[PDB]
Amino acid sequence: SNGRNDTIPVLLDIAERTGNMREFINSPFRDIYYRGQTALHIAIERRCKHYVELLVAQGADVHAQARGRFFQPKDEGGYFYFGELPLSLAACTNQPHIVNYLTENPHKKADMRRQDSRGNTVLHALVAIADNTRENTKFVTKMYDLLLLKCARLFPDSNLEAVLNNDGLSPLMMAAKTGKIGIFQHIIRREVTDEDTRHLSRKFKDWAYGPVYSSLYDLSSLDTCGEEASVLEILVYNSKIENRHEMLAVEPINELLRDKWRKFGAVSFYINVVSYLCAMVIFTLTAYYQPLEGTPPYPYRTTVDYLRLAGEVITLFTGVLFFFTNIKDLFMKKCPGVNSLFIDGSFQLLYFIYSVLVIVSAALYLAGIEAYLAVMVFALVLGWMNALYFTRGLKLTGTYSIMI
Amino acid sequence: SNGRNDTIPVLLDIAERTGNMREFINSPFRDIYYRGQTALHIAIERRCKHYVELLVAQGADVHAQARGRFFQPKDEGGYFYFGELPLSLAACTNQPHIVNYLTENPHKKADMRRQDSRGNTVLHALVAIADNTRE
Amino acid sequence: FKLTIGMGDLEMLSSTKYPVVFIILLVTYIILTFVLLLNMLIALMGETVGQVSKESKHIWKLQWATTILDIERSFPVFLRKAFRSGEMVTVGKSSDGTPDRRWCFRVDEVNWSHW
Amino acid sequence: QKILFKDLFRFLLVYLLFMIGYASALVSLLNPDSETFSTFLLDLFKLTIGMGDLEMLSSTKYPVVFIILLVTYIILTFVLLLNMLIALMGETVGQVSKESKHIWKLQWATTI
Ligand SMILES: Cc1nc(C)c(-c2csc(Nc3ccc(C(=O)N4[C@@H]5CC[C@H]4CN(c4ncc(C(F)(F)F)cn4)C5)cn3)n2)s1
Repeated sequence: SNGRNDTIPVLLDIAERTGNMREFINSPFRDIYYRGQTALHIAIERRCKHYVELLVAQGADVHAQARGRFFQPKDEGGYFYFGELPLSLAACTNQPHIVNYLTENPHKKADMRRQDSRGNTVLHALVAIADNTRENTKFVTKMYDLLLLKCARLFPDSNLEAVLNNDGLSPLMMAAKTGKIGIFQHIIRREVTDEDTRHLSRKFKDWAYGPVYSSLYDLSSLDTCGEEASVLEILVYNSKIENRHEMLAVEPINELLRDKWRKFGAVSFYINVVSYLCAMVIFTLTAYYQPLEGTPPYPYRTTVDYLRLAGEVITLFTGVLFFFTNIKDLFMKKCPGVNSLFIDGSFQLLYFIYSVLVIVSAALYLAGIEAYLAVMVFALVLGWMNALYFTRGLKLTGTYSIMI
Repeated sequence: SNGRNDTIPVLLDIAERTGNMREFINSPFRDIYYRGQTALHIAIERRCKHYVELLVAQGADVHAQARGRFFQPKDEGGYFYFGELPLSLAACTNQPHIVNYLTENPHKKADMRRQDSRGNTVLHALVAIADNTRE
Repeated sequence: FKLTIGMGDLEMLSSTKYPVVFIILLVTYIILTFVLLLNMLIALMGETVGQVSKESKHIWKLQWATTILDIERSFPVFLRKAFRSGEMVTVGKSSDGTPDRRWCFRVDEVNWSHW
Repeated sequence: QKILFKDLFRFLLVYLLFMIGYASALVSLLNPDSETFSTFLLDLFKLTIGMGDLEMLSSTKYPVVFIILLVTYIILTFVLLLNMLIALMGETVGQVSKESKHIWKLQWATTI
């Protein structure tokens, strides 16, 4: 009633005279639909600071995990996932005063580095509840910064962001692959002007000379060369379809990609082009010079036969290389479906068909005498329509191939 | 520190006691990446009118040309081209008061018609730094 | 199919009775074939280009980025370490006074507004 | 002039790539040899126009696969034509509809 139920203090007094005060404070719900939730969670959700203060005074467990089926992510049959922890719940409903009291009280302090059943810390939960709307991000970023700075001041030895959940993620990577641009950009571009804990910033100002400001970003986790699950690979591959295009446009991501291009990316793609064309013209020459009289394998005695054998073996080597690369690619990442097949999946599908055609052509060449020409010619047919793969380098030809 | 370094007058006094005050004021950088820049350029760029006043009074070369590789147009491997001149530098960072002081002071006035190595006058440099943005 | 292309024989058209319905149905056949071609063309010229305006640019960006990342991944660890973007800038003293020594990345901007 | 030079290079390159690939494959599989290559090459464009011969279509075995491949060749030629149409139409609306007046003005000024 109007935020105050006067019978609670007297009820707690009766309980403490009875001798089960601690047993009474934290009584968890037992139904499968509300398991784990205690009175502390209800007090925090009700946004009643006085009641949670009075409830934790006598020994309320500030680490009781509300892991019921109601407190699950919306994708797992639930309504509200706040992080399965009283402090995570307080930080996930925009109650800075409740967080300040829980983290700093004489009675019992709940450390912000604690992880729930899922392994998500307070920052992970705050990322999980974050939305792309302006108003939600407005306080999500504020609470994230507040919690990180408070943990740094309390525990200068470690960084709260560096903890990994049971999925191996971090708040930055979790926001990257979940699709929360609002907190992703804030985490990437955050800067701590305060000198006490300036080390946990990812954007410094190197130097300035008049109207020329040089700000240097941090790529300690954006590019690690296959060592710490770089955010770039996660964003390009594992992120959701809708937000990926505009979340790949953050200030140090586009510059990093263009630098990789101009460094090794720009001409590695071109070499690939010339090698593919050379191998393909070798394929065509081997195709045209195959004799139509005789059952394979043929007798190789002349220099023309030696050249034909060299072309055949180089074709088989290229085909098996393409097959191995496609197999490794399909093993590394799960098979995509709609909204991701048109990115590349169709193209390595055609290249897989090409490798299969080359392999089956070799199998027939081993024993069969007939239909070798047909299957090899059809492989060549599929080959020169796969030259449309190397059109992304040019602005227009990429689309020219995409619509085809 | 907070726009004021108290050691400058003491250093200048020591220099004028030891007899290399003029040598000490205009000390050009020797590296390829910052050649020509003098203390006057740093004072102007820092937006400290008091120090540019207190530095030019003793005979700072108000025509020293900062023609290093850093002070080159962005098309020739550089970050900031301001006209290679203290007056051009003051005019290219929106400092009307420092321009007024440099053009009108009892000690040594830099004429606005002076041209740098490229021949660009103050107006040419001000055109060069201009962008199409409204501000 | 031969009549679909256009080259055909009139003798077989009326060889097996019922010529009027044959002619009408074959004419509607060609009309429907033309309508199906137009059914491709309408979505090809207008709606496909409507997607090309923005979604094609986005898919180009993804297609180029994924090739860059695959090219990087195929390289061994030490080669990628040699071809590592960004400088090796030290930031400042740590809690114990040690330098940060963090692989940062410098981007330059020009701002005439704030002084 | 964009049609005749600017994109004609790309269109011709793609067309010649597809044509050389398909013609080389077809001639390579067929058996009777330089003259036969040219004869079948010109027969390829003859069938492309539409006037062709049935006897030489199934001249050397494998009837179904050559029928399918020739159908695909005709389909891809039509697809290249329609890709030319689609590239001309819509993609450059935002460019042409605004830049036509500008390029008129530049050409008229430089003529003066
Ligand atoms: C869509 C795709 N999926 C896969 C699996 C793809 C794939 C993986 S590897 C590959 N094909 C390769 C492999 C390796 C090399 C190779 O030896 N190199 C690369 C990088 C260093 C060295 C020399 N080079 C280069 N050196 C300096 C500059 C400077 F001037 F900028 F400094 C520019 N370039 C290019 C070339 N090509 N293709 S692609």
